[PDB]
Amino acid sequence: LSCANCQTTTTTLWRRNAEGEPVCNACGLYMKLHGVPRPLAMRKEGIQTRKRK
Amino acid sequence: HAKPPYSYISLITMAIQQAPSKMLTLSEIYQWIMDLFPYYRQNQQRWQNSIRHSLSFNDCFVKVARSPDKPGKGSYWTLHPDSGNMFENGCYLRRQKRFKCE
Amino acid sequence: KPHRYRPGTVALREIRRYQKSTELLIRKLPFQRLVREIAQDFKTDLRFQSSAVMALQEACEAYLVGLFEDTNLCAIHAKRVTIMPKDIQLARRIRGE
Amino acid sequence: KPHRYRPGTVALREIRRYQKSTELLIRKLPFQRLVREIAQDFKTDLRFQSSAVMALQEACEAYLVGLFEDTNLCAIHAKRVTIMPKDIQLARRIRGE
Amino acid sequence: ARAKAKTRSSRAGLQFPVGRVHRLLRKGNYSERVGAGAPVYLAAVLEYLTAEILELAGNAARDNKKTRIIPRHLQLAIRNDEELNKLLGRVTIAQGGVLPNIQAVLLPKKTESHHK
Amino acid sequence: ARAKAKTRSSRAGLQFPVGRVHRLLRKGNYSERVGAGAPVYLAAVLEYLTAEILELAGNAARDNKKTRIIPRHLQLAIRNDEELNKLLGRVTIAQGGVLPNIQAVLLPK
Amino acid sequence: KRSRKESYSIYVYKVLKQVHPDTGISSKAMGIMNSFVNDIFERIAGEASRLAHYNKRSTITSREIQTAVRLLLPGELAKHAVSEGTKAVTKYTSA
Amino acid sequence: KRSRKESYSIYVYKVLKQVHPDTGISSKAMGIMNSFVNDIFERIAGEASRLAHYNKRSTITSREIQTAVRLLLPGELAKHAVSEGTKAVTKYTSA
Amino acid sequence: KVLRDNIQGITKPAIRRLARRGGVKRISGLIYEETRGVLKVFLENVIRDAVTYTEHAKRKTVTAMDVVYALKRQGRTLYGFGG
Amino acid sequence: KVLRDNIQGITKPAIRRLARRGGVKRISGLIYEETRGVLKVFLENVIRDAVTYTEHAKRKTVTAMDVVYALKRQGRTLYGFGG
DNA sequence: ATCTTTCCTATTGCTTTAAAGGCAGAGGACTGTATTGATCAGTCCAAACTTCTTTCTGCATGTACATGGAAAACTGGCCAAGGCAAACACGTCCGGAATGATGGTATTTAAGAACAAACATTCCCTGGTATCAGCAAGTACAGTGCCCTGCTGACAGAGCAGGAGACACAA
DNA sequence: TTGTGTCTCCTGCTCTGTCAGCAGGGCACTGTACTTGCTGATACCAGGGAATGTTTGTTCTTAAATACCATCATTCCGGACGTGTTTGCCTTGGCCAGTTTTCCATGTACATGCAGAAAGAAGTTTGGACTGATCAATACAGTCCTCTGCCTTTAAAGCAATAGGAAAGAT
Ligand SMILES: [Zn+2]
Repeated sequence: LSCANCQTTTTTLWRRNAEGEPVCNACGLYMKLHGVPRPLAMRKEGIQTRKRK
Repeated sequence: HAKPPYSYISLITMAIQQAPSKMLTLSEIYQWIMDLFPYYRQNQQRWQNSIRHSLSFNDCFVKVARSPDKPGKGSYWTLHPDSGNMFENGCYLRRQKRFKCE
Repeated sequence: KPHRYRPGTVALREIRRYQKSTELLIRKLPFQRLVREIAQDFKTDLRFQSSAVMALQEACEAYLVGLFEDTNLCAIHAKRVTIMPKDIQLARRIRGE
Repeated sequence: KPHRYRPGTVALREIRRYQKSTELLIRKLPFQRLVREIAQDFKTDLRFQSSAVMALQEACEAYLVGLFEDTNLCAIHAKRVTIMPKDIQLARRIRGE
Repeated sequence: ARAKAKTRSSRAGLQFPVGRVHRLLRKGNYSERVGAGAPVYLAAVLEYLTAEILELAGNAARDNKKTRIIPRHLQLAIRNDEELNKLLGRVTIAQGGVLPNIQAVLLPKKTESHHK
Repeated sequence: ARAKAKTRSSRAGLQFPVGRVHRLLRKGNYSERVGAGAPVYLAAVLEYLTAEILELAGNAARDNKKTRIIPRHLQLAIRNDEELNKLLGRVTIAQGGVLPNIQAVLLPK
Repeated sequence: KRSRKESYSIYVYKVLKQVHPDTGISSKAMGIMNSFVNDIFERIAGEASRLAHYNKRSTITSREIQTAVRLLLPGELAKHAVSEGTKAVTKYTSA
Repeated sequence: KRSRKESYSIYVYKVLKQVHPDTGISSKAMGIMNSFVNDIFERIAGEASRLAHYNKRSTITSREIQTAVRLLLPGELAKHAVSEGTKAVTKYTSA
Repeated sequence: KVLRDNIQGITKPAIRRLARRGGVKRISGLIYEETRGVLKVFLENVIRDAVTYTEHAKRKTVTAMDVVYALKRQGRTLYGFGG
Repeated sequence: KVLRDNIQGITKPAIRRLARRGGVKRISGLIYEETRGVLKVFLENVIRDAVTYTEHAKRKTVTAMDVVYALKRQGRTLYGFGG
């Protein structure tokens, strides 16, 4: 699954929007709090920088 | 209906032999006898117990399990290869020199 | 008849439950009273930080859990499933306590 | 008829003998060979002081004697008198090795 | 003019503080003198060890479908790794719990009779 | 002129060396500074422990009809005393042996 | 004023962001990591002090730290930690 | 001559003569006693240094040694050693 | 004010829970008194050192660091209390 | 020069003597290989640290003090060889 | 309970080896003074602990039932102990030689100390995203009863081989 | 005309049919407990701004580690002889493991009430900051004497031999 709004494939708690499609936790909370979708610019991301055996 | 001349041992042996894979279980033997002998539709408990006793007692039949558990609820009994032919030449009723492992 | 699990089933269920969780298993207030009672023999009118009592309880529960693990091994060694005083005594002897 | 002590008599005799004495119970030369063999894997052409090898032998024999004491306790806990590898394994497990 | 300052941690390519580690070595009465490379080496080793533990703990957290590492995840990471378990064998982690482990002989068996 | 020198052990009434203990404290990187009474206290404690062990070991040597204390007698003294055995629980004595101890279950009927 | 309390929290957080960019850490876990770093620091530093004392050396150098790491850490941890420390010291010296 | 190597042998012998006037001691036993004295010294001094560090003190005083002795020695040994140390310090303070 | 018999506050269900976390299936009826004694000894040993550390500092409050040091010197190193 | 299988130099009589000093009366036949394995593990652990101490000093001879320090680092203090 | 065998301890004489005692010197303890930095003593305050009161339950205590695990008794076979004999590998010592450790000198590199600038770290304060709580479906698994399928002790009954009586062939 | 082989009919052994009982094991049903998914509440961690104390840079000094050489001690290798220990084998005894039985002492579940948990509030009390004061440790130089290395003497311990007592095992 992926978020209907911002399309993150991993989230701590999947939620559902008014249309019933799945949304990730951050987008769902942002919608329920502010009445506006969560910006993809507001979404964060990162890539691993260290590794070992 | 009249009782068939065949004995239970001969009937079981013929049922095992006539199978497509030379394999049958007790339930399939029961189905086969139900199909081709209307005589045994009465005395069901009697002939069931007789078949079970004969199958358990006669050494020419040996049991085999089901590898991936199959439909289950039973086991597969195969004719012992060393038995050869015992009811050959019209001797279906009473055999001579009953097969024995020892 | 009403339902009734056989002996050991609920015991295994409780083993799984309490190995899955992390919360402290002794009641806080009676343990605090025990700590104060023991401390009063060494010095009178002592005061305790809350974190000090929490550290004591954490260490004590960890120690007892480890001791019960070793006791269980000793009981299993003797072809038993019931832990007995002799098992704790053997475990504490081998541990050098 | 030739004389024979019943089983376990000479065992108790040897227990008394070796608990009364203090000399090293492993032969010195093969133990030194074992020490050098193990050491060659960490570094080649290692010299050894004699006292270093003697310290190693003292430590090893003390460790093994203590382990056998714990093993004997574990065996007796199982209502046996013969020590078995399971006893050594349990003793090592409880000691934390 | 005086050259612009540059931290020794950045100079060594580390995230851990080389200066703080050097100060702690000096203040701890470990030796009369401390070499220049000793704090660098020590900071690098500490950084490596914490990186190892954090990687394993993050994997453990992901297995539990969590996003924040908690003491339980550190306990699971340490005790499931043989080398970290050896290093931290004598250590108690507050609110860490224990590994799930039941001896095989304690599990129930199958009886021949199926009646009560 | 300087007064006659007196060792600090003599002032404290000890047999152990206060001066050497103070020097070892200073050189051991234990702390920046060392108090005057710290080496006296430490030397007194060390002398007391030495006297305790030597008393017990001399008793053990006497029990063996021996005149000289050997490692066996030190082991016997340490392991037959609860306090010392607790203090020296993790210590190995070279050539000390062990206490004679056979479990009761192993004895014959 | 009131005395400030230094800790390794920010550095542990930076390392966490390096290894798991999207993962966080709770305050109790951070306290445990602080305890861990202090414990390992004390072990290595004490062993290095012992090594310097045995050899009658006044100074703890990177060689003492390397030997202490070899003594304390088990198995592959020792090898990887030695590699990391050597790499850090070489980078520091070259710069 | 070879390089001097100090030890506690003469002091252990003096204490022995004080306690058992007619008893001797072998060289191996004297080596064991020397190791014992070094071990207990290191224990007490290390504990005292840790005590001073915990309290942010620079000096190890007789109070640090007393507390270390209380922490390390068990039971009756602790109180007897404390009495001996206090008595020695009282004698020394009177010069 | 005076506390008298609080060792019995370590109840039977608490000891059962501790044993269950240790993987114990069946518990003898005599285990509970043994566990109370062992816990008493352990607590006495730890609290003695903790109060010694407190007294050396001339404080009247036992801090978490006193407990941490007391545990550490007994080979029972504890993380998560400001160590 | 090279040594191959010296672990078997710890003969069955030697292990029996060690068990007797430990108070053991009866010994199973499989004890001897178990004891050889345990002894080899212990010796490897001690000798690794002793060789590490030797290498740090830039020496090529393992001294008794190296062994004493290696044992003390593992909680197995040995008297009679120090100094 | 008594007799034989083996082992252990105890006693006496010689010796040898390890400890006790005596002497030289050097390096480390001691004495005395000035410096200084660590610690002590008194005050204050705020924050962290202790104490008391109220609700509210969730958890502990006590009870009854019955299940199954621990302990006792028995058996046997097989694994370990005890003892004999031959071999072999340790223990002791001795010598040659190669190596490595210690000590001393010239020197070269690196760390401590001091002072100033500035910059990284701590504390404090705000939002927003993870985590917790509650409810309800769904799944997993325990406990129990029913049925099929196996095996065995027991009896009774048709099939067919073998022995007895009658006919036909050989003597 | 009389005795024996072959044909016919009756009887006994073979083997199969039929009862009956107790065991293993598969599968269906009921019920309890845990997990998963969703929404809503909350709490706790991430991110942004002020200050302070700690790190970095530069210079000089000095002392700690390095390189070379010499030499001596100390470890490695080989060899030889004596003999105590190890290894292999045989005999058998008693200890470990498996099986059976009993009963008692644990586990499970229900019901009651009580004290532990949480919140609030007040009291209080003490841990730490701040200032001045004082006192105890460091540093340095010079004196001298205690401890360690070397060497010599003797007595405590070791070894050998003998004799007597204790204990084990068999009758
Ligand atoms: Zn989204």
